[PDB]
Amino acid sequence: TTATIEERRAFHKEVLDIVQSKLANKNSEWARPEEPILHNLKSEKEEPHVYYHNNNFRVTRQLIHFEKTKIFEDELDKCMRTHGEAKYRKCQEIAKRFQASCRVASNLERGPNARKRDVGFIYQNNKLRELEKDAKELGLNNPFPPSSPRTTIGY
Amino acid sequence: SSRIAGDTTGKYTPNIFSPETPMDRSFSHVPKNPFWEAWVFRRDNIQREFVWTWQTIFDLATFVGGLYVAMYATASFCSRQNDKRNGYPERNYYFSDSKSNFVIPDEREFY
Amino acid sequence: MSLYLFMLFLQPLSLSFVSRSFSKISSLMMSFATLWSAVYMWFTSNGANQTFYQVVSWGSDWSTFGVCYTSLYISLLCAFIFPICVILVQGYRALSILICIQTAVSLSIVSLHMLAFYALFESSLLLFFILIGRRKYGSLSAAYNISIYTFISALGFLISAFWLNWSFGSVCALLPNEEANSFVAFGIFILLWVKAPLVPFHLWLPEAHVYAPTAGSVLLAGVLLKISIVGLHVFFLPICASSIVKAFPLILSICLGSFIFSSFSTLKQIDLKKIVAYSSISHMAIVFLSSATNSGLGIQGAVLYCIAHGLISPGLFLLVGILYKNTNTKLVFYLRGLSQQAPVWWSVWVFFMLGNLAFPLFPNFIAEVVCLSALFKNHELYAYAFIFFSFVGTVYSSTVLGRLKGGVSSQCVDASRLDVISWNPLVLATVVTGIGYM
Amino acid sequence: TFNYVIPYGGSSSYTINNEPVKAEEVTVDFSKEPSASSLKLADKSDWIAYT
Amino acid sequence: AGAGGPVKLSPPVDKPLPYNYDFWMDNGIYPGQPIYDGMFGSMVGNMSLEYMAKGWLVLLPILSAPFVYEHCIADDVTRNPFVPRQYPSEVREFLALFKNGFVLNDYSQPDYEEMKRRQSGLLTPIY
Amino acid sequence: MFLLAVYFLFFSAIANGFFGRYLGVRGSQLLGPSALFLALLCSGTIFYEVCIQGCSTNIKLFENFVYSNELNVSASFLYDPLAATMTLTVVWISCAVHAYQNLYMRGDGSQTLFTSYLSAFTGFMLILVAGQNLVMLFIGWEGIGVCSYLLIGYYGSRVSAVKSANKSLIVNKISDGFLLGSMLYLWFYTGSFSYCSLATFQIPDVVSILVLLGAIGKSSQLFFHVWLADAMEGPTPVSALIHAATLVTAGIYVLCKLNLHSQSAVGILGAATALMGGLFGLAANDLKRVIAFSTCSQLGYMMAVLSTCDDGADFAMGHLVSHAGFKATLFLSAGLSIAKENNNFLNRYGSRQGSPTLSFATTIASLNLLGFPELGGFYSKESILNNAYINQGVSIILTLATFLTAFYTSKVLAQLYLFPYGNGRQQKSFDIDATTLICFGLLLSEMLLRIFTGSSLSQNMTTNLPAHIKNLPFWVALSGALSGLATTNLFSSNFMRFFGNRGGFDVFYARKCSNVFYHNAYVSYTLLDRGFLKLY
Ligand SMILES: CCCCCCCCCCCCCCCCCC(=O)OC[C@H](COP(=O)([O-])OCC(O)COP(=O)([O-])OC[C@@H](COC(=O)CCCCCCCCCCCCCCCCC)OC(=O)CCCCCCCCCCCCCCCCC)OC(=O)CCCCCCCCCCCCCCCCC
Ligand SMILES: CCCCCCCCCCCCCCCCCC(=O)O[C@@H](COC(=O)CCCCCCCCCCCCCCC)COP(=O)(O)OCC[N+](C)(C)C
Ligand SMILES: CCCCCCCCCCCCCCCCCC(=O)O[C@@H](COC(=O)CCCCCCCCCCCCCCC)COP(=O)(O)OCC[N+](C)(C)C
Ligand SMILES: CCCCCCCCCCCCCCCCCCCC(=O)O[C@H](COC(=O)CCCCCCCCCCCCCC)COP(=O)(O)OCCN
Ligand SMILES: CCCCCCCCCCCCCCCCCCCC(=O)O[C@H](COC(=O)CCCCCCCCCCCCCC)COP(=O)(O)OCCN
Ligand SMILES: CCCCCCCCCCCCCCCCCCCC(=O)O[C@H](COC(=O)CCCCCCCCCCCCCC)COP(=O)(O)OCCN
Ligand SMILES: CCCCCCCCCCCCCCCCCCCC(=O)O[C@H](COC(=O)CCCCCCCCCCCCCC)COP(=O)(O)OCCN
Repeated sequence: TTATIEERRAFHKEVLDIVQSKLANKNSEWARPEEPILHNLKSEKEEPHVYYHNNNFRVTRQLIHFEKTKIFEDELDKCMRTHGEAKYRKCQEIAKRFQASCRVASNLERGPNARKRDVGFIYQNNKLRELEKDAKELGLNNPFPPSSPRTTIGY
Repeated sequence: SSRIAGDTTGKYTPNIFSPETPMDRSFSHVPKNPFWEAWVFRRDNIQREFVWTWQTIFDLATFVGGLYVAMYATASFCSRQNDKRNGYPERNYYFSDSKSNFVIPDEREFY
Repeated sequence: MSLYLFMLFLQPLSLSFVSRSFSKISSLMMSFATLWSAVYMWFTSNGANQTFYQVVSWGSDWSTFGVCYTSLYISLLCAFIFPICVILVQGYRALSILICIQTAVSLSIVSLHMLAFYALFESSLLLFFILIGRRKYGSLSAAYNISIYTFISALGFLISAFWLNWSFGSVCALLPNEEANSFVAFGIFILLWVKAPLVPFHLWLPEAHVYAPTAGSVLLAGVLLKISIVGLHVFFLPICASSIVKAFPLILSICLGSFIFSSFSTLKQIDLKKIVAYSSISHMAIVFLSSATNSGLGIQGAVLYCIAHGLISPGLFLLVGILYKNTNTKLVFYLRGLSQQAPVWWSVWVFFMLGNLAFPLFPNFIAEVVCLSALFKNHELYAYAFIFFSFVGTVYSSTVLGRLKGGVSSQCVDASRLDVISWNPLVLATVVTGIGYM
Repeated sequence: TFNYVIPYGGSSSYTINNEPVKAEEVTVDFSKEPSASSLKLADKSDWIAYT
Repeated sequence: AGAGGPVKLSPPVDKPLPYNYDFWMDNGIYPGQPIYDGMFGSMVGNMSLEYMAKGWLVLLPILSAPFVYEHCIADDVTRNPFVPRQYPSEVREFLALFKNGFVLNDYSQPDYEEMKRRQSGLLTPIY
Repeated sequence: MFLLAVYFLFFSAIANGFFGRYLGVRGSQLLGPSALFLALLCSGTIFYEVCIQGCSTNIKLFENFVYSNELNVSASFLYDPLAATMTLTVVWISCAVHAYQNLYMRGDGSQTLFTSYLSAFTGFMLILVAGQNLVMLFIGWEGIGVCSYLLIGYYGSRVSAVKSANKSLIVNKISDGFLLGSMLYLWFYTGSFSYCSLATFQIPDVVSILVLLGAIGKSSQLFFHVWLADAMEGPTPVSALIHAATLVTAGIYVLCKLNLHSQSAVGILGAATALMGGLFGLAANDLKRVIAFSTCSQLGYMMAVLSTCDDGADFAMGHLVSHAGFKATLFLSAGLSIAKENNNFLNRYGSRQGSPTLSFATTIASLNLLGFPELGGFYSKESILNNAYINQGVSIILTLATFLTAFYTSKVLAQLYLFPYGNGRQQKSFDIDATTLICFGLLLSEMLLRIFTGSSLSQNMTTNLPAHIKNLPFWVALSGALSGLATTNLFSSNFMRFFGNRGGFDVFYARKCSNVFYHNAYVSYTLLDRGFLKLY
């Protein structure tokens, strides 16, 4: 994928038009965008308007994710408190969903140096499954535990 | 031999000429000690007794350099593990000689 | 924003026209007005504007000022802590110097231009040379140390700013620029390395704090160290992220080494002010490392911990100043029986020392938790290293408290009405932040 | 970014490349290239000659 | 009388102080103490570190002898004369999941090898 | 209703320690015990509602206590069966200690501050026990740590008391650091701090080791037991609270609340701590020290039982609750003996006319410690010893610890009462008010109720053991008690000396660890910042 200077300047002109259309009507939610500005730029920093708008969209999304995770945690805690000793069987699904939400929130914007948050040990379990499959098929002896059905309340 | 300097009513005056010593803030100062003062001076001015000896070089290198080396080695190991964990290509670090240009993961790209 | 900047420019201006006898009263009223204007700036800052809450320009790129999350917290902290410094200082000369230093520092935080940032922060260079080197209670050595360290670091930052202004054509933060150059990154970094004390460039701080007046020490620890985090968030991470990621093993080595060596050095201290200064150096390392991780958890944690330090260190420096006024000594060996002799000073001292040790009901706990979580997000070993070595702070603090707590003393050295008035805002703010209103 | 929610800086695609565009239509260079003397002295091939 | 008892005051320093005088804790009462008792000066009971080490050398083998047998010499089959508690299949499968459980040592079970490998799990998180 | 208990204790703390000038010494002697009585009524209601009738309740005070990005924790209280049982025991012991302090601390200048610290200490213990998330537990853990620092070092003009407090603080810092690391591991890989979602079937060894290292601090296990013996510098009411419930129990509570422990480690560490503590208590000549070593031994038994079986957590908590009553009684009686005789040494005690209530309470507490059949201590200890038979190593060590426990306990009982008078012919007296009698009535009531109500559901469940193996703990206890009455010599002078020096853990720390710490500080400062890098 290569971007010619003609295409780059064309996109720049289109971006300016998008800014002009946004400027025409006042919006109190200008910095809480519901949709990103789609682009094929090598670096987002090239188009400043796209960079700022998309950053504001990403912040909005992350805030929403954090609140969704809090909601998921509240339903998991209520479910756990209602069932009693049947919590392990009945709250597997809610827990699975909560852990998925935690991963989505943490992983989306972890940062340049941060590792992926393995909520539920899904990645570790997957790695152990691959290692087992390889050892068994190649006749090797695995020095690691075999993959587990359940490693956490959900995942 | 003593008198109350402070006046709550606000009519405070310093009787500089009073025979009796005012009970001012100086009343509660702690008496210093000739030997403690010299200890304080020696402790602060400890650069004067510094001498470059093999024992000094050994101790400095072993604890300061040794800790710095251990810390760098641990950080490098953790970076290598994270790169393997994340699935990112070996990153071009400053002192690492890597024939790869990877530094910052692309947010759009799926690793 | 405009009201805050105007009040900031009025505070140095007011001194020129005062009666020379009303100076202290006018300065206090101006400081409170600046605090109220900062509250107004907070009120007029909508969270809906996610990137920058407010930006104002007065005709040039240099006069571009704006407030962000880091800027807002630091500016509110400076306005909150300045009245205490004002009341603690007496004399027109001292007031003039302090008010000029404060105006320069407060203008630096909100500046969005690197060259303007440099112009405003380094204006208060001679004033610190003169303040730390005052006739009877000052040391020329400390003044020379702080001045030379600041000049060399800021000159490197200036060279990097000049290259960025030449290459990109602008040095304003609001214009998105990225650089992969390592020389320019190092130039910007060296300022942060020196200003926020990091081993081995931390020697200037303890000397300055010990030989500075209590108002000066309070201002220095409270906000001058924080100016590094504003430069990092506003002038380093946006442009030189690639170099922070490239050098992360080295950054981590230097930050952890600073934390360890500073903690060990605090153990050999016999002066209360030096103990508080070395505690600050140790605390700065976590903030620096957390911000360098370039994660949401790290930037928020670093700013929060900075506020907690900017609320806990001024308290300890204020109590130390009060004790020194009462006794004319800072040697822990001479100070004994303070529990029995000063039950009210002792209670506040113990409370602030507990805050410095990051106990749960203090802001330091929440801040530390967030910073440690950010480190754990990077690597588990990174967090573990910092968590384990925290015991060294406990050993020195416990030894100091134990030496001060008991013994035989023949002098009643307790705080007056003025001293309690000066710490009450700091106590209330500490409590409020501790309960979670961060 | 100047926010506390997302990492600062940005990311550039490694796959996508931008074709180089000349700084100007015509390039006039006032910087002379290294002399043959400089290259001769810099040649470290034979240690004795270099020394 | 708990309160108001006589005390002896430590004499004021009258000679040049040693550089490492911070190792001594003196509150003004006569018996000052080291920062850590036993670091220097009189040792309690006149027992050196060498004496304590020789004692621990004599004691350690006798204390470790019970533990070494069962943990190392003994095996799952021979440790106890019975098998671990037997549970219904639904209960047993869930209980086997716990690494710190007691049902993983059931040799009679056809899943013994997997359970044993589960018990000797990972030292650190892989991710 | 559930919140009320914590409110009453924190109110009593604020009132006595901030408004003591108005309330007075008598005002603290009223507000303290009154608040503790009200908290006992609330704790009893909580115990009946949750434990007996299986009704757990969650009270969320406020949300978003910490809200940085994904990390979110709330101040919430979940009263589960473990929380109710511990709340009840803690409040009962604290109410007794508050009643005791009215007469014991009359001769102390700050009785208002002492009462304030005792009530804040009890409040932080109830926060730790009732927390629904790991952060609330940490808040309680640190609060008890700080209150212990402020209470052990209450006598500031004694260098020993300040050093004992510094020791406690440092050891507890190392432990809470390991706990913070474990909580970070658990938050990262499970997504939450709440115990409901915290559940993980398989945990990496690192988290288990970190959890154990964190727990061994408060529950003074081997290598971390140095602070407990030193904590004797503080006033007697402090020692009763810390040893019986507030501090030693927290580690066990943490291990039982989150079952991340490893069977191999807990069993060996526990059995070792039981034996070492009993041996250390054999050499000890201070009354208060012997009861501390006894606490260490019992903690060893509770830690060891977790390894034996699945019900080990229930057995441990049952022993913990049974132990708190008798151990508190032993400390309060020891304090009264010291106060009446002005002596701390076992050699100078002897038979002397006293109060029937105190002598009986001491005898019954000692019998519970010893293991006398048909007593609360007996059932809770036999439940452990009988179930530990499967682990051959743990069982042998625990039986030997039972022997040593019986020997020192019997020796102490003989020395305090049966032995002829050993103090001097001087006028000494401590008159006991009705408040002290109420305190001993409360302790005896707890001891009696424990027999009727029991400690664990599985307490009387059959352990399928031969009769000779089931009744051996009794024979070993009797043999030790008989040997202790005869005051016979068991070990050579070399070992008696070794045990008197507590194994030389502190001599090792001073000669090597402290010297290394201060050499690192010397290199860091004198050689470097103020040497190489300092201008002439
Ligand atoms: C229109 C309607 C009217 C409304 C009003 C609006 C008008 C607007 C502005 C008008 C206000 C009047 C301006 C004041 C002029 C004189 C001020 C002065 O002499 O200072 C001391 C003077 C105190 O006099 P004094 O106590 O009677 O004794 C002095 C004796 O003469 C000698 O005493 P000494 O020998 O013992 O010296 C001891 C010395 C100790 O020795 C030192 O420390 C020397 C250090 C060298 C300079 C300090 C370097 C750092 C200064 C940083 C600048 C401070 C602001 C920080 C903000 C950052 C800006 C980038 O300590 C001091 O002097 C004070 C210490 C701090 C003051 C330094 C700040 C002054 C900078 C330059 C002054 C302007 C002079 C211009 C001359 C004009 C014709 C000659 O005035 C003050 O009250 C404090 C300073 C007020 C500063 C405001 C001045 C603006 C300078 C900021 C630069 C920004 C550009 C200018 C634009 C301003 C707005 C357009
Ligand atoms: C010189 C001093 C002399 C005077 C002493 C003053 C005495 C102070 C009394 C101590 C106060 C104890 C109360 C602690 C709770 C703090 C109150 C609080 O924060 O108000 C909460 C409301 O919550 C409550 O009211 C809590 C109930 C308080 C009393 C309930 C039981 C009292 C027992 C104390 C145990 C509290 C344990 C909490 C540990 C964290 C605000 O509600 P939100 O809108 O959700 O605020 C947002 C949350 N956040 C702060 C994080 C931003
Ligand atoms: C969590 C929800 C509710 C929170 C309530 C907490 C309980 C009360 C907290 C009150 C304020 C907390 C800190 C008070 C200031 C710290 C100083 C202090 O506690 O004691 C002072 C003085 O005490 C006071 O004047 C104020 C104390 C009033 C209430 C204190 C209750 C215990 C403090 C709770 C610990 C704080 C928790 C922080 C970490 C979780 C010094 O005492 P000593 O060093 O022992 O010397 C006294 C003299 N003598 C030698 C004879 C012993
Ligand atoms: C003149 C100035 C200096 C002179 C004196 C210097 C003497 C110091 C020399 C030894 C210092 C400690 C040893 C660390 C470096 C050892 C060799 C470096 C090579 C290396 O990276 O090997 C790694 C060492 O293990 C590691 O990753 C680190 C293990 C040791 C760290 C923990 C030890 C102490 C812990 C204290 C806390 C410090 C760290 C806190 C985070 C493991 O090899 P690899 O698998 O990574 O392959 C990577 C390819 N070589
Ligand atoms: C292509 C070039 C090749 C390299 C060639 C290098 C040649 C030299 C380069 C050195 C440049 C550094 C400038 C600082 C010199 C050290 C300070 C002078 C020492 C001194 O005695 O100053 C006294 C007080 O200074 C103090 O108290 C300050 C203490 C020391 C200051 C620490 C320096 C700042 C940090 C150093 C590096 C930081 C980052 C580096 C990127 C004042 O003396 P006086 O007024 O009484 O005069 C009377 C005459 N004796
Ligand atoms: C020895 C440990 C290093 C100490 C530093 C520890 C932590 C500092 C990290 C700061 C973070 C950002 C700074 C970016 C790079 C600075 C140092 C990185 C390490 C380094 O030196 O890498 C070098 C490249 O950097 C460079 O080429 C530039 C080096 C810095 C220049 C020094 C002074 C510059 C001052 C200029 C003022 C402003 C100028 C603006 C025009 C060579 O590494 P390599 O890639 O060649 O690997 C070949 C090895 N086999
Ligand atoms: C049941 C679980 C186990 C609980 C505790 C078990 C501890 C067992 C470790 C001791 C057994 C092996 C000891 C090493 C062999 C040494 C034999 C003689 C010792 C000797 O000659 O030098 C000593 C070295 O100290 C030493 O011996 C220190 C080495 C100890 C290694 C660190 C282990 C932690 C020890 C904690 C408690 C042990 C207390 C007594 C060691 C005294 O040296 P010096 O001071 O006279 O030298 C002069 C100062 N220039």
